Amino acid sequence: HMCDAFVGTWKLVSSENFDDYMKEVGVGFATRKVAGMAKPNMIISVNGDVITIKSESTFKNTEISFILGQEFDEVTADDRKVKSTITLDGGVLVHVQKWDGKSTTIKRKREDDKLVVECVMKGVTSTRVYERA
Ligand SMILES: Nc1nc2ccc(F)cc2s1
Repeated sequence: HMCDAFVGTWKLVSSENFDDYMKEVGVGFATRKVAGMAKPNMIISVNGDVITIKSESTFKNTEISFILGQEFDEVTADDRKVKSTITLDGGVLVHVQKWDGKSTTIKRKREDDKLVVECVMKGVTSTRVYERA
């Protein structure tokens, strides 16, 4: 019942500072422009200990499945090959990606009827808000 409140189909409704976050990550111009336009749907489901987060947009379809605390390979939407670990910390899903000696953390939490996604790369934060589809 660990992630019950995250389960469902979610649609992006707002984004702040995402271009600056992507710059900090190292995303190139053309990908930042196209990816910044996208309004992904995120589909979250749980089956036993396995959590799946699928994202569908006009830019890319991506999918991760994982067990909390157990590192996995992820190819990100911007084509980074990263090593990811996702844990629950006080009800917040905390997703750390490591690649090329770099690190970024993505936190997902329920706030009212929203699912709020905070993406941090060094000093730069972007906030992306999803509502139920
Ligand atoms: N499947 C996905 N499409 C996008 C589009 C933009 C983005 F920032 C993340 C994702 S994941």
